Amino acid sequence: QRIIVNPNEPYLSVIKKVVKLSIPIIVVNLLYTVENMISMILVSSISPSAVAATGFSLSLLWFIYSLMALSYSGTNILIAQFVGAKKDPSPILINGLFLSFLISLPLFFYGKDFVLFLMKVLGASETVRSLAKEYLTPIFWFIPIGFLTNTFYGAYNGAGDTKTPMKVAIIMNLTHIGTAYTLINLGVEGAGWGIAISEILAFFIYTFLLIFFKKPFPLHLRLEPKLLFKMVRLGTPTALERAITTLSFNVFVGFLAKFGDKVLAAHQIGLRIESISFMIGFGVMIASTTLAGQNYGARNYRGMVHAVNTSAHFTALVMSLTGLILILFPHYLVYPFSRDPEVIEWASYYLQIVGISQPAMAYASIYSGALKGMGKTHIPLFVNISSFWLFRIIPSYFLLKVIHSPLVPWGFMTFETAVRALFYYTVFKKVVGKLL
Amino acid sequence: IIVNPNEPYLSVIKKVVKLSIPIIVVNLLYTVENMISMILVSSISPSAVAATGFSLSLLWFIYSLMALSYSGTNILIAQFVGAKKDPSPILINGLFLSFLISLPLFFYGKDFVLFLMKVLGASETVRSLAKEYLTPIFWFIPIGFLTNTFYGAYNGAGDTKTPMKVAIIMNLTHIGTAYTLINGKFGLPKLGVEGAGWGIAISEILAFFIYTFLLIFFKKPFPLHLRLEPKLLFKMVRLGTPTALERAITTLSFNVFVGFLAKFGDKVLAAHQIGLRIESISFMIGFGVMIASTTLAGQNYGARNYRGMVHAVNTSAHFTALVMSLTGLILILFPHYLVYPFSRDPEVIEWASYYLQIVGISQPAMAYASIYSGALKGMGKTHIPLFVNISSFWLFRIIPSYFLLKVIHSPLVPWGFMTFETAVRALFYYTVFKKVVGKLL
Repeated sequence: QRIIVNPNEPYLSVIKKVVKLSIPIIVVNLLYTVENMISMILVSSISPSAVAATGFSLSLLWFIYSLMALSYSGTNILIAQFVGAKKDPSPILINGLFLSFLISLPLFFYGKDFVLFLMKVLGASETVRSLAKEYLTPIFWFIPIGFLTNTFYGAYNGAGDTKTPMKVAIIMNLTHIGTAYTLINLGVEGAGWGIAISEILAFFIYTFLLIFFKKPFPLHLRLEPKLLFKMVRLGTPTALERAITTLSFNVFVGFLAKFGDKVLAAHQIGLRIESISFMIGFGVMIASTTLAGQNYGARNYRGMVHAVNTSAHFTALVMSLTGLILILFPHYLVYPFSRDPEVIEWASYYLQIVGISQPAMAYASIYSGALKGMGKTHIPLFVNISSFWLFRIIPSYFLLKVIHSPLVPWGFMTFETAVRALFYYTVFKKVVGKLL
Repeated sequence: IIVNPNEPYLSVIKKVVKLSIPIIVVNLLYTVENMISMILVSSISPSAVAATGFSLSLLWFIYSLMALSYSGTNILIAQFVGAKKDPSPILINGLFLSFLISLPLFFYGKDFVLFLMKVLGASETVRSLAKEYLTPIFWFIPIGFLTNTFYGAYNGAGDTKTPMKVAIIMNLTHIGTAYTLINGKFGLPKLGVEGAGWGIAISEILAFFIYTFLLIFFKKPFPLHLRLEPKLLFKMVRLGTPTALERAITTLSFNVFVGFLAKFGDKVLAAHQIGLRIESISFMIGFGVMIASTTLAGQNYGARNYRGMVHAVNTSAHFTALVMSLTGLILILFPHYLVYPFSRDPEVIEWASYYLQIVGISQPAMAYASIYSGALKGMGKTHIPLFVNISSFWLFRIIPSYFLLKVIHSPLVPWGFMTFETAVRALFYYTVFKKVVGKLL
């Protein structure tokens, strides 16, 4: 019944309430890694052309799944503020559910023919097109169901119940792995039905315990169609932030593409080791959005700032240990990917450089999440994109023309995540000041 | 620039044409400048016309980022002028913000010829011709964003005459520079399609200098003032973010609507472009009254004079709708006369006539959309035109046309669902605006 943080809550009591929100969210994202990694093992069982049709379609789903951030943010942030304000959050759910159902319609029928038409700028023949169509025919069949499940995740996370979406995720992963492995060995369509069936089951779940059980709230009868204007206004900066950043990664990765085909491999190898250390900060970002959102809606700003200050220092300590393990044991972490010793050379240089900025990378997530919970979704859009260019790409684009070294993009990457962190603890200090 | 709530009808619409007509002249000159630019490029080869016309349609998509700096500058200056506050921090921040967003386009923005151009069916020479045409254009994109922000600063302050004077200078410079370089007038070498690009680039560097010269030596729309306040960057970005997404998604949304008419041969697609240009000349009117409404509603909203703000937009709505009643009637009564400059196949005249006879009925409602989309922009609700002009588009234009065309094949189905959608969209606005006005009082 709403997790408020009192302004003098002991440090120990605050953190033990952050991990109760973060750990279930982290498990959902850790299972997402296993769900996709096992999916790669199931598609690489027949022809290698099915591996190419999947990896290029999954990355094409990354740019496409940015529309989910529109309905997620509007649902997750407004529910958190309402629950904190001791208010009925019933209209926000089925307005976001209705909102997610609408934005998914342009991807219905029309979105299906957008990837096949796009598969003519890489050399994709009629065979790669036909195979990639089998995999995406059931996926694009049931997109509104995937958009409705994503709104239930935001509704659960906003209300403070992140355990139950983890339970459904544990069922969703086994269902996807179970359905795919069974139907794959009958065409690559089986892996596509695993996504479709794991989404209908999660939705059939997310529909059953609404009508029959708890859910974030006991539903009711919505009477407020004017709230989706604020859900669209809230979700718009978050949807653009995730989309523009993914476009900015390809530009930054392009800086390392000029260094042969070994630095690109070493960058991806460190990226996987970075991703394991990234599931934490993203989970603590969503947990901070819930905590800051409910305390903001409760008008308990004294404790809202105390909760985010406590979780900022603690996660910085956790990432400090994470940064220490990365710097101390670089070669140990690359052994599963240790093919060429020269690749290990750049991989060890990468992890040691980015390991310095792991604590700073925690302040960005804890403050972005806090600011998103306060309804300031435009701030992470402005902060994460401005700094990404005039502090990463722009300094690297000029210094690479003189000082040719692949650790120039990696050095400016660590330097910028530390400047972005010092940017957040300033806006937040400013927003809190006017808040008091 | 302040309308009293009991002000006579004439006294408010006089101030409307004072703002709208200079913007209309700006918009009409750009439409006439585009026609003249095609003729200079058509003097080379039809391959150069394809490389130019394809790059321009991409520039329509690319130049959506200008809405980020324009909305932040145009809207906040209008409110600051109404609120009797110094608008200098908004101009210096808009110029700085427009210069920042233009940087990613300055580097990798040019490299879309070997991507978006080459993929969508560009010949072996159309790609190479579009390269040297966009090389000078993308050399001074930051200057293009700086000029555009000055247009928002002028329109926000209520001085739309001076940007018209610069636009008249900008068009003759562009046409003069292109005509001189396309064929080497003064014994100069013929630069080809590159000259068409230098006309755009040189016209921007001159329009920027004229604006800059007026800023320093004539204490301009407002004297630029020392103390900066980089803080409103967030407010300007938050205000410009929905508008930039609106124009960008609309272009991708508009291409979905043309696909419906692509399944009816090349004569319906030709009559659609014919009916578009004829109606687009009537589009530049509503765009000027929209920008004028953003200024008028924006300034009166900043002065806290709400009852007068509602009286000005209602009067502007009921006047533009009368103009679009005359404009719409000319489309109904004289179709073949407007299509005659483009009338080639007698069946193309037949399809273009049914288009103008359908969209001409939705011209008054089209005026209510612009006058209300602009009124809400000036109030700061830039998210409302985003949700209205997109949700109404799919729910009442694309999807109804998608279903009815699967059972009845006729070009009058998406055209009829057009007019029907741009009338249940104007009614979408007047409701929101009436609800937002009530809570504002």
